[PDB]
Amino acid sequence: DPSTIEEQAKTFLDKFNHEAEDLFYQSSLASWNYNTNITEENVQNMNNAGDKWSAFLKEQSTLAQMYPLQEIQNLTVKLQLQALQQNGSSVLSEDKSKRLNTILNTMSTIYSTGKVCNPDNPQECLLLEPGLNEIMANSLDYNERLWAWESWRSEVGKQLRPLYEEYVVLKNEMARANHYEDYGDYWRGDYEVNGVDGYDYSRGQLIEDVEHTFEEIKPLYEHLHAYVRAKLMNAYPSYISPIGCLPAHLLGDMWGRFWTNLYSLTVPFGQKPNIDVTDAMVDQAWDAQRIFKEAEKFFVSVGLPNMTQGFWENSMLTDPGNVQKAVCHPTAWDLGKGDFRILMCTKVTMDDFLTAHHEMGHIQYDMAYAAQPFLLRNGANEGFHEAVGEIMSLSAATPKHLKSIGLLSPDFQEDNETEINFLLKQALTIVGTLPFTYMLEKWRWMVFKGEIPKDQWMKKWWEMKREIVGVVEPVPHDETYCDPASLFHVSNDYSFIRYYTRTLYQFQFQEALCQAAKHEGPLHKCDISNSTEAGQKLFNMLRLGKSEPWTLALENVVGAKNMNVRPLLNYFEPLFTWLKDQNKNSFVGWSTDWSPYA
Amino acid sequence: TNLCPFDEVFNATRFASVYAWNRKRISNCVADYSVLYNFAPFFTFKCYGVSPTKLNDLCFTNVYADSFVIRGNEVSQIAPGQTGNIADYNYKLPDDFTGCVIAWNSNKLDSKVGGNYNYRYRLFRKSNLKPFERDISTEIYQAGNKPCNGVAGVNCYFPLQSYGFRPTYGVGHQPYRVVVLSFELLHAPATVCG
Ligand SMILES: *[C@@H]1O[C@H](CO)[C@@H](O[C@@H]2O[C@H](CO)[C@@H](O[C@@H]3O[C@H](CO)[C@@H](O)[C@H](O)[C@@H]3O)[C@H](O)[C@H]2NC(C)=O)[C@H](O)[C@H]1NC(C)=O
Ligand SMILES: *[C@@H]1O[C@H](CO)[C@@H](O[C@@H]2O[C@H](CO)[C@@H](O[C@@H]3O[C@H](CO)[C@@H](O)[C@H](O)[C@@H]3O)[C@H](O)[C@H]2NC(C)=O)[C@H](O)[C@H]1NC(C)=O
Ligand SMILES: *[C@@H]1O[C@H](CO)[C@@H](O)[C@H](O)[C@H]1NC(C)=O
Ligand SMILES: *[C@@H]1O[C@H](CO)[C@@H](O)[C@H](O)[C@H]1NC(C)=O
Ligand SMILES: *[C@@H]1O[C@H](CO)[C@@H](O)[C@H](O)[C@H]1NC(C)=O
Ligand SMILES: *[C@@H]1O[C@H](CO)[C@@H](O)[C@H](O)[C@H]1NC(C)=O
Repeated sequence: DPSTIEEQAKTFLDKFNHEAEDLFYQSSLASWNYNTNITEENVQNMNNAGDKWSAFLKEQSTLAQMYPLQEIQNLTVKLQLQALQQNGSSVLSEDKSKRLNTILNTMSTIYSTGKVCNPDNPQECLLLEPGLNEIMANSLDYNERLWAWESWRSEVGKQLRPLYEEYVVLKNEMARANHYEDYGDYWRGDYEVNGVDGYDYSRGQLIEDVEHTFEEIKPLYEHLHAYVRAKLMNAYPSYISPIGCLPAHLLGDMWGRFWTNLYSLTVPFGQKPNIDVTDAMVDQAWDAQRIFKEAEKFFVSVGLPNMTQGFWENSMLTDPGNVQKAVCHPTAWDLGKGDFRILMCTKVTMDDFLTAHHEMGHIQYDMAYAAQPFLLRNGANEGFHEAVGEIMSLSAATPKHLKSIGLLSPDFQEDNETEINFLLKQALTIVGTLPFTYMLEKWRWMVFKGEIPKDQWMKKWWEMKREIVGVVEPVPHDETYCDPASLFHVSNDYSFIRYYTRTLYQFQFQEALCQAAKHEGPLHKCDISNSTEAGQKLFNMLRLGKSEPWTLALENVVGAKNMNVRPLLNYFEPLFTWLKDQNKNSFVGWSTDWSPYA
Repeated sequence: TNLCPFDEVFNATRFASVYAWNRKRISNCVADYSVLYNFAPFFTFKCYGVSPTKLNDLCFTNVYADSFVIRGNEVSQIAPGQTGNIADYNYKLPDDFTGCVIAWNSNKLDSKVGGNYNYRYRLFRKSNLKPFERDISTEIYQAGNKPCNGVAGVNCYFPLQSYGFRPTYGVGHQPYRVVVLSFELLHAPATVCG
């Protein structure tokens, strides 16, 4: 009766789960108290609590690398031990890891504090938020947009370039020392699965599937592109070529990540009354508590539990007056030991109603897998949480739903037109960002692999914008630039592909849930409310945490083990065939070599 | 013909952490479980083995009152047969249980902002607890294959953990005080009536 390596490792993880829930509750209460009541005092407390938790993770990590996964035959255990044994940034030497952090931080403050001052007043400047961003979202003067674009990229980018070079050097050392080939390979690990016969998935299988699904997206995108270039050309006659790429500074935000603001300029049928129940909500005297109550109701409507008493007592659901200050960004906090909170400065609007359904869907996911051991309390892979949150706002924004909750009047006429209006807005948002996202992350994956030398970093970048995205830079940028790094996620070391995969999952789910709901009609009108078979199908994957392979998790909802664009395509197919009609007289696709400056 | 001290147990200033649960011999006295059943603040008031309102009309040879604290999620285990973590390593009921099990929130008095680490459980033990057993040993657990001579180190853990009790915890992770009234009745002189 001696102890097996696995037995020791179970007891190890047992002691670890309780030490951990306590220290993590320390850190997270500290953080909530900083993000709801910013006092240098509470900055100090957040940092001290985060510090102790970091130091405990490092210490248990070093303790757990003494129980070898090779001698462990229990996937739940093996998962926790592998999660616990990543030494990450510590596998570097101390001097180098200190350097890396100084660089990461320098970039992040350079981004948050980057300011550009106009060529006529050197003291009156704008930071990206809220000045430049505001120009790029609203303006219809070409030269103002161009100035925001070039100057943001030349004041801030040209600073980030050397930092980004060294950041790639060090991250690569770290990922190789963590036994990965390059840093991109490390970010791709999130999707890894060994040893689960028939649910396995290797890291390079992610590049294959991303590219394969993008190939079948390309038709829809090319038509959205052809149509949007048509309408922008009608809005900027002497600047856009009817066979060229779209000028990078005319897309609706500082990068062209979302084409959402181009709706005003590309709305199919303007006269049609767009939907916005903001006005109904004031008129029935809806307050935040109402918003979140209707969200609770929606979730309950599908066999899911209502928020904890803790949730209501402790959440921060309204801006807390101008007598104390807080970070106003919806956050769905899972602090542990039963404590679930939401933080949002709610306004009695439509956007905030849809957002509250989203963030409460986060909380729902957090409660479902709470039973799961601590290192498994998380979405199946990096893409799962935000997808779960998105499908709630989908169900919640439909007219069927808005009517049922009395914010819309049964005497509202949906027609082809308003629904094309809706689907086009949806595509300007969802479909637009897709090639953008695949492209940016392909560029980083190559940078890390070493396939794109620094002497061609921007060259290769803008080739890809033209080839993949169908977007062209309005100024030639030498290597003193670093346009990648001018977007938050890039200069703050966040993996980006999670947005591509989230976008494809969310439809894989909705389609599955609406089939569970016995929905008739086009998929974009479907509201899963009042369908316990749907909540149950969903829940059986929610409850999992990341304790099963993300392939099995997915098959629990949608009956298939891998990503698939077909539900995307199907969601948008009305808009597809209307675009295809509208582009008979038009050139579909783009030549890579036109530009506004040659 | 004088009431059985019950406040002395229920409204006692502090409670025992479950691994060292204490036990008062309620005997040679007359019991007020008659009007305490209506105190009406019990998140779990379940007798496993005798009708609840009529325990008055039967005298027992020796009532034993065990009191301790647990988290709500654990209360489910203070039940015959139930084997969670606590009913096999801290306080186990015999499968032929015949007494009562009473439990109420304590978040107000037993919890504190900053963690009340004064109440503890056992999480590691070589073997399951026999019914109604107590273990207050602080001997280091031998999780490994190597000797731990009061070592507290690799594969060797202090067997006692403390509940990090805090008021902002969820209702399942909130402190609950509990009392288990073991009603025994044998040939021994019965002197606990009502
Ligand atoms: C890997 O090891 C873990 C830890 O032992 C295994 O988890 C254990 O799974 C079994 C079977 O599902 C559980 O048995 C039963 O669990 C319930 C929980 O409410 C209990 O009420 C029953 O009387 C019975 O004990 C066991 O509890 C569970 N242990 C823990 C700590 O969760 C897991 O099954 C192993 N995986 C593989 C693939 O072998
Ligand atoms: C980061 O994690 C890794 C993997 O868990 C840690 O593994 C370490 O690997 C080294 C080198 O193989 C081990 O050192 C010894 O090297 C000799 C000669 O090559 C060998 O024959 C010994 O049997 C032994 O493997 C080291 O023991 C091992 N440590 C652990 C905890 O697994 C690595 O230590 C971690 N890195 C850092 C900087 O903490
Ligand atoms: C903010 O933080 C401090 C410390 O946690 C606290 O004493 C204070 O009451 C809090 N509330 C406000 C409104 O500042
Ligand atoms: C949630 O739903 C149940 C339905 O039976 C109800 O009893 C309960 O009071 C509701 N509210 C909370 C906060 O749990
Ligand atoms: C769900 O059912 C209730 C009761 O029949 C109803 O009042 C509510 O409007 C329904 N919600 C839907 C169909 O979205
Ligand atoms: C609206 O639907 C009818 C259905 O027969 C169709 O004939 C009509 O052309 C549609 N209108 C548009 C603008 O597509």
